[PDB]
This record gives sequence, structure tokens and C-alpha cells, in this order.
Amino acid sequence: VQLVQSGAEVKKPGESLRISCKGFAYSSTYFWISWVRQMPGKGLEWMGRIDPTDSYINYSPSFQGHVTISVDRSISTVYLQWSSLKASDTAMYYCAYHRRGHFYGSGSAWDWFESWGQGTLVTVSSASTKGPSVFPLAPTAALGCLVKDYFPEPVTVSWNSGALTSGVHTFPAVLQSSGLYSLSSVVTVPSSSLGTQTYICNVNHKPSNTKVDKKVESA
Amino acid sequence: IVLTQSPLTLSVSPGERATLSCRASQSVSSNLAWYQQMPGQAPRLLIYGASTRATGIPARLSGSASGTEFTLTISSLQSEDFAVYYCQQYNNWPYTFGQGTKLEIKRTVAAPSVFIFPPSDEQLKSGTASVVCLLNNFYPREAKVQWKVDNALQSGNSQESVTEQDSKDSTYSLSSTLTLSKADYEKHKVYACEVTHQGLSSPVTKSFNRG
Amino acid sequence: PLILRDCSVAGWLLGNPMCIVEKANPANDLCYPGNFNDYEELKHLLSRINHFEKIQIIPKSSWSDHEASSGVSSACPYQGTPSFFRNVVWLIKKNNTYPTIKRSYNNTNQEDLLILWGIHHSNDAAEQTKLYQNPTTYISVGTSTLNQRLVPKIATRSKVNGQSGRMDFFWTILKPNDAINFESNGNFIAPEYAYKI
Ligand SMILES: *[C@@H]1O[C@H](CO)[C@@H](O)[C@H](O)[C@H]1NC(C)=O
Ligand SMILES: *[C@@H]1O[C@H](CO)[C@@H](O)[C@H](O)[C@H]1NC(C)=O
Repeated sequence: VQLVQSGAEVKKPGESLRISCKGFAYSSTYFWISWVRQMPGKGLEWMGRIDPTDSYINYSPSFQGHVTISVDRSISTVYLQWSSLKASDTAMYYCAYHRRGHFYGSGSAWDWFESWGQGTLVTVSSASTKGPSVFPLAPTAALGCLVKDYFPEPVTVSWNSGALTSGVHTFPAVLQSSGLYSLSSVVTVPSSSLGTQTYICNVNHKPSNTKVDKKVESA
Repeated sequence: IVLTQSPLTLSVSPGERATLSCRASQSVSSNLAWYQQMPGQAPRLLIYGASTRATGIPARLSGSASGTEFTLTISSLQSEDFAVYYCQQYNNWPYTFGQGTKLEIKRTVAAPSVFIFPPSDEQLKSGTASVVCLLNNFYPREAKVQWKVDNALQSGNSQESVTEQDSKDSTYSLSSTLTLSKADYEKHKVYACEVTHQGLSSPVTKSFNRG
Repeated sequence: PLILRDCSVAGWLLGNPMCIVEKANPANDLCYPGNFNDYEELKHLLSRINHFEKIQIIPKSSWSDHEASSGVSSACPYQGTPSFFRNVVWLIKKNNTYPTIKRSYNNTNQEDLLILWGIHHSNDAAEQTKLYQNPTTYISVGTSTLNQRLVPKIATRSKVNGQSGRMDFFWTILKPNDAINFESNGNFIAPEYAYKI
């Protein structure tokens, strides 16, 4: 089997959300599709499981009420659903395949997760889409551009259109008080190369259609 | 059921041997697995039934059990092996996992390169001011970035960010942002970040005066 | 050199709780009354016993959504409590529901394995609903050698050992790397213990 899940989602508290997971149209037989949640930095959490066949479902004692697993056996796809999302619900969501009720040897179980989906990132903040501001960090010399106050993740920063990749560090974004992200991208080049060579950081933030080139200054 | 993994972080030279532990609150009686996860990616099975390797998995990943003490062992660390390691019990549902064990690459100490950046005029013209301290290619990850403004130690008004360990020298980089209103920035003349790290002789301060 | 008591071979393998050579009419036999299907062929198979290890195949603990500990009768007694055969499991409904069961075992033991299960012929729509909730049940056991699918015959037969229903038991040999599949929404007597060969 090969599980594929729907794309990434950004939503505000109180909104409905239904992510999806297909890729198991034939199996044999008796198999569970489970939902696993993984919070930024934390370990992993089993939410529940479903048999796509006879639509039998077990929920974790931690999630029975919050969420709803479901199957449309027609198109052979499983759904995770919420009624009213919450900033807490912000996580990576995997679906995972394992065998239903198979045993072997001397009573041990055949119930480990055999196959995973790629992940579906779900984010709940909730500010609104806001494009970033792009500031020079002016100068073995070091220079950067600083990508401030945006939403949602992510941005992509390149330098000189990608012809420069040696010595570049794009730091993970950090959440601020405002619920907005700030990011820093820096690069080191020989000191003896300023004034001559042009340094431009290209910044992309598709959700707000931000496409910005900044010349990074000097003296 | 509760699985407690141990340790959470573990620094180990390439070539050597790592020993991850996981302990169960109850009996899972050998119904336990080990997955490996890398950044952005799903976990991939390594061990099932506590002892059996999955297909593809080399023989240097070993697994043993003493009733409730489960042991993963990786020998001859190649770079391919540095990631996060979870244990899971599938003895009964709700299936539970460990909290993780991050396996860090170990290298000889390396002292940071320290840079400091003034706010751009462009950013001031708005009305907010960001001063940035950059620490470059160091190891170990423990370093202390202290903001001093007019000698006065600052506190609770900066934010740090660290890169993931590097792939081609196993170092780290970090950036700290001191964020002040455009106001409160003019009433001050010197801005400095003092860095204290292991690979440094004494602390190291970079600094600048406005104009 | 192998010798029984006042257990029969059947009562023996199923593991009657009141427990070559057996007495032609033993005291303890099938607690619950019924028939042990394919009896004598099994007996012929069992005078060639070179190896015989009892091993577990599906833990009684692993029944989460059915009521395991309840398959007990005033007919299979042990220390003046109602009991039942040890080696199998008489699964009863839980919270007035009985979800279909889908279990499955793969024989990975290098050896042939002797597996034993059964079906409960309850005696009226009463006992049926009380014990399993679903009015219309089946049982479905399968390998690559066997295909069984059995409906319960609901009738009130003459009382034997206090019981107007009956229990039919079946058995099979499972070859190495063959899997057996169970599917049942009631009246299943589920294996817990099987035998090596
Ligand atoms: C037991 O059955 C009742 C009947 O509807 C249901 O309300 C209840 O949630 C059930 N409890 C469990 C633990 O399934
Ligand atoms: C039983 O397990 C073995 C070993 O894992 C496997 O090769 C075999 O195909 C399995 N049998 C069935 C019927 O699935």
C-alpha cells in the first residue's frame, strides 16, 4: 500500500476541517487505517482507527468527542473531521496502515504500523494572511536579510536566484507575541568581495503573493 | 500505558555505538516497535516484535527485551543514522509511543563567529527596531547570547533561533533578535551582544554605536 | 505410554476444567453437551504423537470489544463456580452489542498445529439475544485447506447436564506459513490455545 493525504491547511478557531487520506483501494484483508497526530516538537499520538471495509471505528479515550473518522467506501478514502478547530489542534497529521487482528508465533500481535502517509500540516492561529517585510542586514564577511511579520508559514529565501548556496543559513521562523513569524537568512562570503559582487535575497511567500528582491547594502 | 524513553538527547561520535532505552509502565509482552523519523518526514519502521528487523534494515540495528526494559542498539554510526527514534507498543489500543530520543552528531569543539547587525533605516522608517546577533558554525549547541544595551543587561525581550546540525561539518548556527520599539532605541547609544560559549577563551562581545 | 483418567480425549484437548489409553466411558467429557466433529479421524491422527506442545495463539486478553470472561456455565463447574473449557473462549456480547469479529493467525512455528474451535447452538431467540444480541449470526473459518461457514441451529433439545442447547466443536491441522481466518458475529467458540505437532 501507499498512502497519500490531502494538502496542507490553515484555518481559524471554530471552522470545520476535513482532511483526507487515500491509497489503499485493495488490501487483504482485515486492515486498520489509523490517525496519528504529531505536535511541533512533541512525540506522537494515536487518535483512532477504522476498517474501510465494514466501517468499524475505534477512537482513543483522548479524542472520542473532539474528532470524527469516517470512510466513503465508494472512492476508497478515509476522512478525519473536526467541527470547531482550535489553536491546540495545530499539528502534523499522518494516516497509517496496519493489519486488523492478525496474530502469529506464540500469541504476539501483527499490529505495528507498516506504511505511512507523507503528512498533512494543519495550522490554526488565528491571525490572518499578512505578507512579510524584507530588511537588509548590512555588513570573511557576513550579511543577511530579515523577513519580518508574516503569516502563514512558510517563506522561501534564496540568494542571487540560487546561484549562491555556499555558506547560507536560513534560520527556522519564530512565533512572536503578535502570532506572526519572523525569519532570518544570512550568508558569509570573502570580505574581499563586497563592492564588486551584487548580493540579492529573493523572498517568496505565496499565500500573500509576496515576491520580493532586496539588494543587500554596505557602507 | 506509558512508554518512557531514555535519554532524550544523546551525542555520539560517528563510528561508535548508541544505546537507546524505552521502559513500559505495564506489560506489553514484546509487542513493541521502533521507528525512525527525519525532519518533515513520516516515521519508518525499524524493529517489530522488539527483536526482528524490518526489510532493508542493516544488521547494526539490534533490539532486545527484558520483559519491560526494551533496548535499541545502533553500532558503527553512519551519517544515515542520525535522526529521532521512537518506540511504540501495539500490545493494545490506545497505541502509545515514547517521547523521542534525538541522536546528535559528535565532533571536536568549535567556537562561534560573532556578528552583530544594526536595524536598517528602512525598518526604522516604519517604527520598529531589530538588532541581530549571529553566531556562526559552532559546537556544542550550548552557547549563551546576552544582550547588553548601554552596559545594562537586557532580559525577556529577545528571541533565538538555531539551525539543525549541519550535514557537512556537523555544526550549528544561531541568530538572536533583540526587538525594541523605534522609540526606546534612540534613548540609547551602545548595542552589544556578549556571547559565552565553551570553545571560547573568554566571553566575546560585538557592538556598535548609532550613526 | 500415554494415559488418561475420567477425561475423554475430547474433554482433554478442549481442556475440561475437571482435569493409546482412555476408559471406554469416562466421567468428564464435554461439559456443555454437543458433538465433537470429525472425532475418530482425529483419534487416528493422535496415535502418531511424536511432539505435542500446547502454545497460545490468541490471548484471551486481546478481546477488547466483546465480553470474554462470562462464557461460563452451571454445567462446566470448577470449585463450585461456573466455568468452561480452558483452551477455548466462549465470547459473549458487551454493552448490548456484538461487533463482527475478524481475527487471524499465521503459523510461523516451523510445525503443524492443531487448532480447535466451536459453535454454540443456543436453544431459543431468547438465549440468542441475551448472549449475542444479533438474531441472525454465522461463523466463518478458513485456510487454504479448509472453508467452513456455519449457521447456528436454534432449537431446544433434550436437557443434558442442565442444558437445552448444544456446542459443536471442530479441529484442523495448520501447516507452517498457512494462515487461518475467523469471522463471526455471534455464537463463536474462539480458540485460545492450540497444540504443536
Ligand atoms: C454503551 O451503549 C450505550 C447505548 O447507546 C451508549 O450510549 C454508550 O456510549 C456505550 N458505551 C460504550 C463505552 O461504548
Ligand atoms: C506467514 O508469515 C511468513 C513470514 O513472515 C510469510 O512469509 C507468509 O507469507 C505468511 N503467510 C501468509 C499466509 O500470509
